[PDB]
Amino acid sequence: YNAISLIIILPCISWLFPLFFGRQLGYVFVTRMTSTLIIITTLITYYYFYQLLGNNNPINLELFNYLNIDYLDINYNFEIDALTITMLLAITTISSMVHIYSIGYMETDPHQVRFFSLLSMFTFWMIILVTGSNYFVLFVGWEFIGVTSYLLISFWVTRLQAMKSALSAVLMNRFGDAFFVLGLCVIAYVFGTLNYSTIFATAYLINTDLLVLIMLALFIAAMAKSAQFGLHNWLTLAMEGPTPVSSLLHAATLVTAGIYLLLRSANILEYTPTVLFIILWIGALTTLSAGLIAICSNDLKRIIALSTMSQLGMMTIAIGLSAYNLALFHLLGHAFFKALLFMSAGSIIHSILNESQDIRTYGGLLSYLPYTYICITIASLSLMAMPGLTGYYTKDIIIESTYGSYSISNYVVYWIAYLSAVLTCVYSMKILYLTFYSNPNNNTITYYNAHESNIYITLPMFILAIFAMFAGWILKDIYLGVGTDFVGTHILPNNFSYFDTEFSITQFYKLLPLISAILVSILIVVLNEFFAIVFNLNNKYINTVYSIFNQKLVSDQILNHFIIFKGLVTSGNIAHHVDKGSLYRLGPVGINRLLNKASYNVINLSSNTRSSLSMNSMLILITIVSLLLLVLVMNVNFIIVIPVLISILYILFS
Amino acid sequence: IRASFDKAEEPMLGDYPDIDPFPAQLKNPYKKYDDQQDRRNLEEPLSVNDDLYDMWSPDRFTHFKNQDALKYFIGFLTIFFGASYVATYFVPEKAAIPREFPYEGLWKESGGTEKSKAFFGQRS
Amino acid sequence: HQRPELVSFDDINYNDHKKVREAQESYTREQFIRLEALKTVRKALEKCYEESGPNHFEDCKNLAEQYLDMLPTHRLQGYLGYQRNDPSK
Amino acid sequence: GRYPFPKDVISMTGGWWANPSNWKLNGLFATGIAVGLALWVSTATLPYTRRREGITSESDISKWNAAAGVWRERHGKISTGEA
Amino acid sequence: LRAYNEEKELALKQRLSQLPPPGKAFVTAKEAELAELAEIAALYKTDRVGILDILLLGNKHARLYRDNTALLKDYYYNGRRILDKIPVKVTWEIKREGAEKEDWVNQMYFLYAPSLILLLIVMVYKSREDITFWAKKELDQRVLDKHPEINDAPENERDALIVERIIAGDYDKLASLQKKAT
Amino acid sequence: AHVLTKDMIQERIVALLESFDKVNDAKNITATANLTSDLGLDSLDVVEVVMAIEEEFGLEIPDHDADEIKTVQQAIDYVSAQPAA
Amino acid sequence: ILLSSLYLFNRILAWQGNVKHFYLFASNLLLLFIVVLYINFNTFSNSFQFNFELFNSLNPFGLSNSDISNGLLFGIDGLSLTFILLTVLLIPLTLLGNWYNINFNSNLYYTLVLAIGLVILLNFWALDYISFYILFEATLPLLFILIHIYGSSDSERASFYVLMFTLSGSLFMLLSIVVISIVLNTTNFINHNLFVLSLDLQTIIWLGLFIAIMVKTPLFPIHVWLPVVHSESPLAGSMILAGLILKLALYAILRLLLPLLCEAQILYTPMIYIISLLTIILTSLATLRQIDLKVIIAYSSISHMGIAILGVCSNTSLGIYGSIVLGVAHGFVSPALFLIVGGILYDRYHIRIVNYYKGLTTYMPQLATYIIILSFANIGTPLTGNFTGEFLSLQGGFIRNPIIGGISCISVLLAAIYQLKLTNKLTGGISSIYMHRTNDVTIREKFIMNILIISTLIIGICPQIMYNLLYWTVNNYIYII
Ligand SMILES: CCCCCCCCCCCCCCCCCC(=O)OC[C@H](COP(=O)(O)OCCN)OC(=O)CCCCCCCCCCCCCCCCC
Ligand SMILES: CCCCCCCCCCCC(=O)OC[C@H](COP(=O)(O)OCC[N+](C)(C)C)OC(=O)CCCCCCCCCCC
Repeated sequence: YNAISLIIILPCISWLFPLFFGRQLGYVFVTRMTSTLIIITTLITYYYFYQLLGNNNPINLELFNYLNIDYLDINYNFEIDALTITMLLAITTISSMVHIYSIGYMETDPHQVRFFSLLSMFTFWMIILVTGSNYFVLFVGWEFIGVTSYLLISFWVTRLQAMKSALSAVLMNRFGDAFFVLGLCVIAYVFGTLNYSTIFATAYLINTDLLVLIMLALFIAAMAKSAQFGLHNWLTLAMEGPTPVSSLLHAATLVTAGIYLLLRSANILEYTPTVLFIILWIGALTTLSAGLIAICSNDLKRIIALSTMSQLGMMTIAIGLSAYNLALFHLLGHAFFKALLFMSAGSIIHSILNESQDIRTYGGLLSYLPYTYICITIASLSLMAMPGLTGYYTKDIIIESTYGSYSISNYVVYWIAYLSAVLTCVYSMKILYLTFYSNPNNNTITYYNAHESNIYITLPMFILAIFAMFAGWILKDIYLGVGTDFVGTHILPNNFSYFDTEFSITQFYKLLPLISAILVSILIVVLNEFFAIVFNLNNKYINTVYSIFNQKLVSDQILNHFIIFKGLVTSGNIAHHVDKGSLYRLGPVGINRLLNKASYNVINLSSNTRSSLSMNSMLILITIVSLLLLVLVMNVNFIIVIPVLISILYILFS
Repeated sequence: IRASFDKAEEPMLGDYPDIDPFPAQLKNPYKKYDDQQDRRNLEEPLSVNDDLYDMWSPDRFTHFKNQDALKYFIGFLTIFFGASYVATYFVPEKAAIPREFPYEGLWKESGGTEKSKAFFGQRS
Repeated sequence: HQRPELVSFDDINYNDHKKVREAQESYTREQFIRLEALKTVRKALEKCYEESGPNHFEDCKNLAEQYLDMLPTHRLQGYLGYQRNDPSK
Repeated sequence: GRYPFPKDVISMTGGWWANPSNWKLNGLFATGIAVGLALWVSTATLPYTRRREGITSESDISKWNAAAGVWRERHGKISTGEA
Repeated sequence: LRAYNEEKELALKQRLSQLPPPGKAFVTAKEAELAELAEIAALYKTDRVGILDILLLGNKHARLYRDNTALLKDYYYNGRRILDKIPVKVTWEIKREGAEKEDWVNQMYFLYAPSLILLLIVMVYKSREDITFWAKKELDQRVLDKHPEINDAPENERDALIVERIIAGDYDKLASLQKKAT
Repeated sequence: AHVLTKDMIQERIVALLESFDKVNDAKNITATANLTSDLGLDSLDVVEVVMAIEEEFGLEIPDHDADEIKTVQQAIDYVSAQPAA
Repeated sequence: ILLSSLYLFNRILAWQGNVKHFYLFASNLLLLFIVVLYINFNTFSNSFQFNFELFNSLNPFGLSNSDISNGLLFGIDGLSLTFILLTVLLIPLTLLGNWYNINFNSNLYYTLVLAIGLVILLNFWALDYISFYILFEATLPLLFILIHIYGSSDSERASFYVLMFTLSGSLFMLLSIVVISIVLNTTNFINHNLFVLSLDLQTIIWLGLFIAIMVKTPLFPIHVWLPVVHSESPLAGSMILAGLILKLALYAILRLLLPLLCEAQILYTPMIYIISLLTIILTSLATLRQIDLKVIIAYSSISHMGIAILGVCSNTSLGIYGSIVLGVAHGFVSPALFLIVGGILYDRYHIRIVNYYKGLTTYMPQLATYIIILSFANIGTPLTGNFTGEFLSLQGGFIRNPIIGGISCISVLLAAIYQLKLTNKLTGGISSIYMHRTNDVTIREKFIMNILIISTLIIGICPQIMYNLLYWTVNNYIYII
């Protein structure tokens, strides 16, 4: 019994055994088998976490050599430490729940063996991603979760839009991976190694320009992974895949890898205060844009995905404050209630005969689906950081850190973050009302047939509801404790400010996000139930700004017309005008034309003549005389004869 | 015919049909086609740049013109960043001093050396 | 375990190919020994860091500095530079 | 619900609603192989497992740092920022 | 192995002669003619000669057997391709499950594939004599030859002491070889 | 799951038309009744009715096929022709 | 033996009438023989080992035991053994990939294919400039005949391209080799790093060698022959041309150029980096607008060759190791992709236009899985040898010039784009209306694809397994004072 070996090897079996034996086993056995393996992995992980809190002495597993070329020695090394165990808690819990949920949610689907193998594949490669002890193992996991995301978003292969969504995701994350490879090259050159131990051993002595180069490349990679406002577009397109896929990808593992890559690099990031600044302001932009788009969206999964985008921006702000523990705790807490939101949305969608995702097409369902209502309600109130709930202990303290941060200018971030927070309430209430309170908007047969889902759906929602009520309170001391030493990241003492953000905070700032949340939630509900005109006006200008927000701050158009379409036009220019234009001209086509004219001219040098004797005799006379005169010229000056020879060649061949 | 890059190819055809191109995505999807997914009928002529107008080409957005969308996107970024920068000026001052540390800022604990205490060393 | 005799480019006549081959192999093998020394220093540094934690900055300063010093000079460099150039002139 | 599908199309994943009639026996084989593989892996990788801290003694760490200082004094090596 | 028979062959030719060309020999899709097609095509997989006769005999017999085998192969494969039935069992049975070996399998599975496995094994064990291991051992031996007293130390102390000596001192010989650089 | 039958479609359409206030009479609504003629529905009113039908059976009628349905039987056969409704 | 084996060949031909079983057997024996040679190859020595001389004046038809060397020299070191192993792994697969689709005049076809393989294998044994050049050119007429007689509709233009472009570059290489011959009166590779020509003459000789390299690799801007030749070639031609023949140029850089013209190479490296960056970027972008499957696959090879060039000219051990590993991995994966597009799809449908193909996953799930695997291998997914080669090549390139290698890191994205754009359309969507359902991949096609995938996976998981043949090589050619 070795916990680390089992934690790695069991999801590998749950991945590969369906691909080897699916035709022989069938989806009944495959679903039950993969779910059981993931459950056992999750249990082993929880036990390891318990012991580690007992005794923070991480296990390492050191295996065969990958490369041992000149000074670069890379090994398949894995370790489970505090950071990794927090990641693994999220990954394994959400993965086991999603596996159980999919038995019910996908019961009708013909292709369940492939689907469950792919969910297990994603779990295995994400575990590899977080457990590796050097940047190479991290990159192996990084690229394989991208491959798995491509296979999942395009799971419904016959659907054109799904294939294009998958292509979007895989290509934007390959852009990130290009900058990742750049960073790895810089790291290997500067440090002679990719191991965490050596890089964190010597990073404080390193030249700062080099550290900025490395961290900038790594941050562009994480930006694409965690859908910051540069490279977000694929995140909402990923809602083409089945809902359990969205639950796994947007809560626990995929979009968190970027955050992890910044958390694992915090020791380097302490010495790069410029990129921390860029990280901070990128996150503020991301959270604002996500909230604004969410307020004007009508697709349930799209609103939940944009909420994920806002939360990732919030974690990125935390990173930029060097409150890495804060970002880590918010990652772990956000995973649970985000997974619950997505699973509850899946229930709502399956409760409609049409299976519509338009929030404008539901409207009275509180009476019909009380349990899905209560689950989605708990998740929303966790997101809104309502008192005594898991989201409170993460979101609120991250918001307050910005005010408590030593950097003066960071005060602006406070207000940005606060606006995002209230903006969050606005969309949560909007989906809460429009789904459960409003007045029925679907036709009468849907309400007759509207029922709750099976146990396979319901039980995971119950488990994650308990998590989203209790985990934050039971874990607040591990991650946000006055001197907790569990996550051992070396924060520069000048930077550390978690005490200042608690003692220096006033009542106005410590209380204003909470009161604003409560008041805005009530406000939104009452204005919807009593003054629908204020929301449903018809102003031309307001409809315009709403249209801006509804089409993702036209970003997706901007990308598709000015980069991608322009790039395809430029590729056409290169392929037709250069490759099949100029390059064939200085090639087969031009040479063929040239030789045709030249050969024609030389053979027709004596074309129209009738008497071969007379013409050939004239040629010998002309040759003799011309050679004499040419040589006379050469005796004079050889340079003067070069143009004459050029002209003679021109006469003969052209 | 319509776009600059389709026009630029006009000298490059001799005896190929000069087709006016239309993005397949914008063809109405309730008509019937031999290939419903691609919205194409058999023997239908292709534009020379057909690969940029078929269903697998990048999606086209109709609600705004591309130029106006560029205006809105730049404007959103401009107003957000300018507002944040300006707000940086009208900022309150903090009330507590940044904290300090024994041993001249623990310059020894963060590596550091007698001869090099400015590089490594806290606020003391 | 083999220990071939070391041969220098500066002593030999470039027309005995056996001596030239031995000099090339000697140069390459010495570079690989240097790489081994660098790897030893780096492994000691990793051990020191993992057992020191927050006070690695103090307890591993010598190892960190020495690893960073030997990194540029203890890599493979080939023999062609030295065989085709005579440093004296 | 369901629909017809071509029966000749053989996929390693089983194709459409693959639910073989003898699936319980095949599942017993598959679980046996899974248990064997997991236990072999867990046992074989045991010698390559170790804890992170308290594996080298303070004697080794201190003397290695001392030797590196010796090396840096033989060469002329000032410290970072030491100028 | 010797298996030829000229007596059989010169009659097999005429038994072929009655049949239509293998291109048109099944384009009806009576069953008696199809049954003879089944038998005569089944002759293709009944191997008719071994090595002792290809090596020893002459080219007239060879040319005739070659021709016969050409038409047999045409009949067998055309019946198999149109009817979907194997020409064994002897009237055109459907039993396609198994008993179908292609003419490349033996070579690729018993010569090529074992050769590739042997190459992988050889590479694995050749990688043990890699320069990195030699130079590890050589550094250790140089240290042990310069400071033999760490031999007297017990086993578990020994490796730490070699590491200490390596760290402190520059045991390479690169600069020694660079004589003319003073 | 849920499956509709020709008579269920007919009963839903008949109740739908019975609910409409612009109609001449409720008792006169037949399966082969003409909305334009028998029920005396205006040009725009039959449009409102087609829109009601699509809002009821959850489908999307194109312009060309909407204007083609003139009788109730035509509506029923159209709604039974569509798999997802 | 030779007399007896010729009798064996003659009798087999008399009785069977098809030579292909004998050729498959001979090539499998050749692979086994090379493995036996590897068993007896000493790795703790940077000297050529299995040496022999042909056409010496004392023994024109035998092996030379003379004190004067005036014949053609042959022998191997670790570098050449690597490529020889790749060659003998590939040859039987190129025979087996055309087992059923060649029907008229098949004996000549298989003879041409096997001859081309044997010529390349001998080319890797050559130990002097003239023997190398002879085996370098001898493939051109065989390829001309093979493409002209057994190629697709446009195969006449293709045969003429494959002859004329390669002759064009080779003649400038011939100028360089003649200059070396008359200036040094020696031509062999054993001691040619002992001759130091004046920097000016070095600079001149380099140009001829590099023009030949530019056409054979190929590099921008003289690459445009390769898509045509690959597209119109029969399958064995494409497999040999992409898996083996292009690797001869990388081998030529290591064997013919770097040891002799070291200083000139230092001087010329920035120009090489310009050319390679142009190759990578421009050919990757030009691939996006191609409509022929085989053309797209062919264009992919050029960009990967650019990355390999950047590695091999980086003056670092990591870069040279990455270039060699990339060459080997490309030799595994590119023939597999050519097998898919010009062997499996083309033999079922006899067409290569991308518009006709869509949604193959429905009737051919196995082929779709192969396509997905080979695509992600081709764009350098880790645990594949392609990733190791590209990553090490980019490391070396970045060290050699940080700006140029840093920009070169965009190839990850660009390759992902063109490849995944093709595979997305090939596998997804509804089955195409233009084609009828055919058989899924056969046992023979799966066997070939499985061999290639296992090879690339084995060197992707543990690239170190090549080091025992190459650790001298990664130091033999760098020029550092
Ligand atoms: C038309 C194109 C231009 C043609 C110009 C070149 C024509 C060459 C004709 C091919 C003949 C070369 C291959 C046979 C020569 C090798 C014979 C031999 O015995 O090698 C000698 C070498 C050392 O042997 P030895 O010193 O006697 O000691 C033995 C101790 N037991 O023993 C060894 O170390 C073994 C060496 C193995 C070499 C591998 C050769 C692989 C290819 C063999 C056949 C290639 C046929 C190519 C046909 C197309 C034409 C190129
Ligand atoms: C499949 C999911 C993972 C399963 C892992 C289970 C491990 C159980 C035993 C591990 C022992 C071990 O790996 O040892 C590796 C041994 C010797 O290595 P070492 O130096 O003595 O010790 C290693 C640990 N160190 C260094 C920290 C002390 O060399 C090898 O064998 C490598 C042979 C390569 C064969 C070619 C690759 C074939 C790839 C096939 C892809 C299908």
